[PDB]
Amino acid sequence: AMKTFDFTGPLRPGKITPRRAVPSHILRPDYADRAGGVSASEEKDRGSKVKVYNIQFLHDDSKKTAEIQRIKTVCQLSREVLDIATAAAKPGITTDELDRIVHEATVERNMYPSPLNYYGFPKSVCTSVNEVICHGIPDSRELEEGDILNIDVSSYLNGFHGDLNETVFIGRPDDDSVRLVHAAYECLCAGIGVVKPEALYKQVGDAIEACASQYQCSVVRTYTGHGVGHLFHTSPTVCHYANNKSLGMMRPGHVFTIEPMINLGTWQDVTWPDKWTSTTKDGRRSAQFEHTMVVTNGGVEIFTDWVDGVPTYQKQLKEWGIMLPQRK
Amino acid sequence: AMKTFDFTGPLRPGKITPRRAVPSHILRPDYADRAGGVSASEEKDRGSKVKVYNIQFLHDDSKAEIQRIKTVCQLSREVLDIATAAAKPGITTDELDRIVHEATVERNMYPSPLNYYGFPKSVCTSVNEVICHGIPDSRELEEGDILNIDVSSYLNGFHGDLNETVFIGRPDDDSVRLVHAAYECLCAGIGVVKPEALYKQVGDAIEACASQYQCSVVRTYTGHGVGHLFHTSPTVCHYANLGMMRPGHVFTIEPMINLGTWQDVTWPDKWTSTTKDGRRSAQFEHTMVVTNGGVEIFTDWVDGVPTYQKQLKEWGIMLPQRKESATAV
Ligand SMILES: [Zn+2]
Ligand SMILES: [Zn+2]
Ligand SMILES: [Zn+2]
Ligand SMILES: [Zn+2]
Repeated sequence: AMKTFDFTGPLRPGKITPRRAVPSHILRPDYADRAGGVSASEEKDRGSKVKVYNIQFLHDDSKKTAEIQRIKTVCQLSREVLDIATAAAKPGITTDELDRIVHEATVERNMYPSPLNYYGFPKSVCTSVNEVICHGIPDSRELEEGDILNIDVSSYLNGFHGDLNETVFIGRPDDDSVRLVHAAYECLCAGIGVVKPEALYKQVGDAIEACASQYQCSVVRTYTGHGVGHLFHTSPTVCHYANNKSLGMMRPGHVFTIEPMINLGTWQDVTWPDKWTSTTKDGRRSAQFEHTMVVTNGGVEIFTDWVDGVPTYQKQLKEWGIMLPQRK
Repeated sequence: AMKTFDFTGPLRPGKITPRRAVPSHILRPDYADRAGGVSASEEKDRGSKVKVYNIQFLHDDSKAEIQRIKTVCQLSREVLDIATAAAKPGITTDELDRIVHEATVERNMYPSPLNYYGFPKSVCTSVNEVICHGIPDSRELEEGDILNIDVSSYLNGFHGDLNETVFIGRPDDDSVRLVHAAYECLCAGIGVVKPEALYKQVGDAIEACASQYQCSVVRTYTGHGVGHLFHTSPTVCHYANLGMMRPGHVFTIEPMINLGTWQDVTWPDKWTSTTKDGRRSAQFEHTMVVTNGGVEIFTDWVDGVPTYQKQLKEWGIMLPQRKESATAV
């Protein structure tokens, strides 16, 4: 049957061009070369218990071959890639041009861009504009003054993935977009604040939703954080909303992302005919930030921090002298 | 991010076998070998006016575009018949995919669904609460199930498109009224097709007929133009309330009818659509042309008896009658 779809906001898809080639010498994850992009290892793993990584050498960065250190390495390299991409994002630049830059910076580092052909995703990075919640496909649309853009980078290197994302302003933002982007970052911080040994995974969402409500925003329910490591998506499932069904306790050596998607209107999402792009059902803007982290002996260590710990959108607001919105 | 999904009924995806190859000599549509299965012809066409085909040679089985369409439609009926014959309890939908693929290649045609926008199989096998676009999998068909097989074939530059729902083992009362309502809805829709009729009147008839069996109509998925392209204009909505029919318009009417709510959700595989409430869904489809005088379907059964009816008569099961806007006291 033929599918019909009505758009819920002003955004429309641009043209999508072919996916970029990865140099021969770069090692591929198992879904890279398969038509349809199914990951056999993920299909095999799904449902199984959360992995406990060995963190014996978490704090000896000379131990480069340790699983947890390979995760740290690919995460730090992915931060280099994401900072290149955000620096290039400006009014008049297409998201496909950002895909060129992320793809080339990733392969320059001898890494494979994880999104590329992942279950058939057709580009090397997700670029999500305005009402797009997540999984926007890089296309020929020029970014416009006043837009917000999330770039979600993930890379695969020596058998391990790293994953991170952030939202930045494209030109000077309006008040609602400032409130939304800051709310999304505060929500990431609220979630991470829960992380420590013996915390319950379900508490992450209680904390995020509490924070979101203080900025009059809602929390996306369909999409979640995830374990990441040898696999791109694995357990645990990390729900971002309150009173959720998440089972399980955090333990030292658990590796996962927290990546809340926060909306100015209702929490509900819809999917574009491309089968990937998710937007808000009411067409209002959505923003997201993401870190990969490990539960440590005493707390939590993020591997995907900004170089000075200051998020790029805050640097933009400080440059413009625009104030951070206050909680209610 | 990671996507979560709550299954709405009892069905679950099975394992999905590797992708089948098509013999070297068979002609392929543009999307066949392309990563992601995009079709450039469909992309270039989107928005353009409905194509009027030349019907001068419509009944000249010796003389052509309309006849190429008729041919692939008739051969596609054969394939669907071979496929419905094989559909028994214990048989897997992947086994059926094998049979359709082989039967289609056997006739030197390309199976249209294969790699269509990345669809992994050569045929859609939709079971029970699945509205459409079911992917053939490891699951064995079970006693009491209903199965829709949706066949589309590509041959000499044209697609033909048809589907029907059959029973797997002996059907309960509810599946009986559903499958029959779905078929009756197709007839109701076909019964509006003639020159100068409005495309919108199709859903008027379908929904009216659907009500009479205590059934709702799927709003998200529609009939479509078919021919050079797999999906093209017109868009043919199946529910109540743009364009007018004209001789030489070739399209499908393919009402998807549900026992519960009209609403649909989509599985993580990105294709399989089930009802939101998990209740059962059923569908029938013909390809047709608007003739000089009315309509003509190219995908009819060999004798015009729907396979599900033959199954019912052979099992001796009564056809549920319709039911009853106005009252007087
Ligand atoms: Zn169709
Ligand atoms: Zn990510
Ligand atoms: Zn992630
Ligand atoms: Zn069909």
